[PDB]
Amino acid sequence: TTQSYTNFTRGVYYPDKVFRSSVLHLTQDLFLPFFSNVTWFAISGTNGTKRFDNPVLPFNDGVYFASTEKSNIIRGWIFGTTLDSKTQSLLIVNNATNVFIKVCEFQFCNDPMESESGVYSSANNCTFEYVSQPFLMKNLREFVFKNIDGYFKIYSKHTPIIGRDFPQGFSALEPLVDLPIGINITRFQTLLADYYVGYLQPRTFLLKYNENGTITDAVDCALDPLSETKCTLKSFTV
Amino acid sequence: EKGIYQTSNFRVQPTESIVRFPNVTNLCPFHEVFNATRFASVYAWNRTRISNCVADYSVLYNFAPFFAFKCYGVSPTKLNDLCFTNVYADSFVIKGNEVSQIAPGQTGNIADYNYKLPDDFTGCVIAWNSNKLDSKHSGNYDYWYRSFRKSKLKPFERDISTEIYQAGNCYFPLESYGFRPTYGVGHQPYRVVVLSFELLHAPATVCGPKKSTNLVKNKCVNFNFNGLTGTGVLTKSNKKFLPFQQFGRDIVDTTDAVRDPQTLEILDITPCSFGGVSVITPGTNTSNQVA
Amino acid sequence: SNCVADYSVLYNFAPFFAFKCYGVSPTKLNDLCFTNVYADSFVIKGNEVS
Amino acid sequence: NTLVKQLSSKFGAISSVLNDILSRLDPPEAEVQIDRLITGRLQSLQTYVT
Amino acid sequence: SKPSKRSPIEDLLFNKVTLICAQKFNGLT
Ligand SMILES: *[C@@H]1O[C@H](CO)[C@@H](O[C@@H]2O[C@H](CO)[C@@H](O)[C@H](O)[C@H]2NC(C)=O)[C@H](O)[C@H]1NC(C)=O
Ligand SMILES: *[C@@H]1O[C@H](CO)[C@@H](O)[C@H](O)[C@H]1NC(C)=O
Ligand SMILES: *[C@@H]1O[C@H](CO)[C@@H](O)[C@H](O)[C@H]1NC(C)=O
Ligand SMILES: *[C@@H]1O[C@H](CO)[C@@H](O)[C@H](O)[C@H]1NC(C)=O
Ligand SMILES: *[C@@H]1O[C@H](CO)[C@@H](O)[C@H](O)[C@H]1NC(C)=O
Repeated sequence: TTQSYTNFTRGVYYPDKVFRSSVLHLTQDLFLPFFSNVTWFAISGTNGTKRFDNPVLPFNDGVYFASTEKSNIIRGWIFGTTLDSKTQSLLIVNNATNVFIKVCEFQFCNDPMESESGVYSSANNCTFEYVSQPFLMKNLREFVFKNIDGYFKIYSKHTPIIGRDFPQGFSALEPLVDLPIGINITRFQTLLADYYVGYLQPRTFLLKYNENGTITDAVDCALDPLSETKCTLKSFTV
Repeated sequence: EKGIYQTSNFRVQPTESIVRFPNVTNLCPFHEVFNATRFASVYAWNRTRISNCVADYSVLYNFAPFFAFKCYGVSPTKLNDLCFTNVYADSFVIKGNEVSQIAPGQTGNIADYNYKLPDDFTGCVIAWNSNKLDSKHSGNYDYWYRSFRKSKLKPFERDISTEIYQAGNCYFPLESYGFRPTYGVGHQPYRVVVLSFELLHAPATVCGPKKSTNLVKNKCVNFNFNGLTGTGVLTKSNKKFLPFQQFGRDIVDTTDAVRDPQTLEILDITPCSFGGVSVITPGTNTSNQVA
Repeated sequence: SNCVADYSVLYNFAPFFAFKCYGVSPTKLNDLCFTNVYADSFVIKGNEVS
Repeated sequence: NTLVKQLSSKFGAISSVLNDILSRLDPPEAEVQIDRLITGRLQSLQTYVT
Repeated sequence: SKPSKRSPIEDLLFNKVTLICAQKFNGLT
């Protein structure tokens, strides 16, 4: 269940569609702060996988996710305001052939040994449906879920590792999809049948671009006087 | 006098204009949004999204004359030459006397309790008298007002739930009503559509109607790539863009590359040649020859 | 003068044809203190309110 | 680098690019936004030369 | 023996300190 909090250096995503090469770009956006308190959930968090009780964690203006697993038990996500049919909730389910996303005014229906069942028994006052290639297809399968100006921006990064839960090196998440849901998304919960949740904050970062259109490093300008100096000078060397 | 003077600058002018717009031929359903026999209530306005279509705005002039047709961040006449990132149509019916309240910077009970516009607003406010549709001798049901609100709304927020406000007396949550054909024009309903246009330097498919032309490389040309307008020389790029990125910029955030909307190739933009012009003069009292 | 300038009563009194302030925002009127406040009362036609 | 970077500033304008201002707005509004940009760019050149 | 006909010291001085204005080509020459 809940465990160690203050140690993540990862969660940087491409803030926009503009291509940059061999430049250090200083930008302000919502990012997971470095060494922020990221909660580690210890399969299924509170409940054992058999047991029902799940976290129902809040959504504090954007959430960073990770799931270093082979079983893909946590393929789905539920986002919403009340999660009780009084308001619309966004349901994202990966069925291992595609990802199916729909948003509707659906109540919690006690959705999920080693026995699968169906979910989402009613579709009331739905707004739209979307289908695309699987979000999740060992593999870190890290995600960033941001909600701003109507759009629900989903970013992801895939990479295998065996000897560690996380690679020690730097990675950057690319946008996967940007959907115009238009709902508050005050909180969220996950669907089950290694789980990490962090939260984004407004921050300024100095991002290092490669010769190609990729980010290889970053400095969190508010973490340390050295990082602040690096951001002031627009350099990774002081 | 004898010497060298810099007198003017030179430029190489473009010879043709290049229009490269998306392949989409689907027409945006602006007619269906404006042309209807049933409209959403004011407290529960209808936000319908327009995407993946051609934003032809001439149909609005064929549809009707208008009470008001005013855009704040764009000129109406030129709407057919822009591409928009996010276009939303917010449809509701309000009284003529409060049409002026649906604008950035306004204060009033309808602007504050139901439909608040942002102050940094780009978009269009469209109003057209609906008396011939809504007038009834027995009285309509089109007016739905939230007279009292516990806390004022922020831009584009909506609050469906109804509660009775207590002074400590009872203020009922909904004032709903109709009107007759004999009411004055200032009291007649007007259908109002707010077109919210988010424009972020040509990032998206929805564009007004344009006749696309061929892509010409290695010449000084004018170009318009999904609304991104400029002058320069287009060349084939060797930059490795991800499928994600559409544009490139240099060390000083000046655009230097684009993705072609139809071929998805990466093109570099080199500015057209320019520079100073200096005149070498031997001196008027010696010779009128110059270099 | 010599009183508490509570402006919420004006919204309880009536809806208005126009309620526009030039040097202050109406919403925040309850947070200011004034040196000299005068009320000039008269009745005019709607066509000349502007 | 500073003089070039100043071209990207808005100085209160809706956009830092003159072509976009002329593309969307009618002459009057374009002239207002352009005067804001002219003032900012002219101040940048005067500072550079000084 | 070398192009530019500079002394060894001048070459060192030129190598230590670091035509077409490809950069900043926005009316600035
Ligand atoms: C940028 O991407 C390219 C393509 O994947 C990487 O590959 C090398 O690119 C250089 C470009 O001059 C070639 O000379 C090499 O032969 C390529 N090697 C390969 C494909 O194995 C390149 O390494 C990337 N940039 C960096 C800094 O790693
Ligand atoms: C944070 O660092 C410690 C070593 O100092 C490491 O054991 C731990 O795994 C790191 N945090 C996480 C969430 O892995
Ligand atoms: C638009 O309204 C007119 C009546 O004013 C009607 O004849 C026409 O069929 C309507 N069109 C659509 C698409 O509803
Ligand atoms: C509201 O917008 C939706 C968009 O799909 C449309 O189907 C519906 O008919 C609209 N209703 C009204 C009353 O405009
Ligand atoms: C646009 O249509 C042409 C039709 O020949 C096609 O070849 C091209 O690939 C299309 N481009 C896109 C981006 O769909």
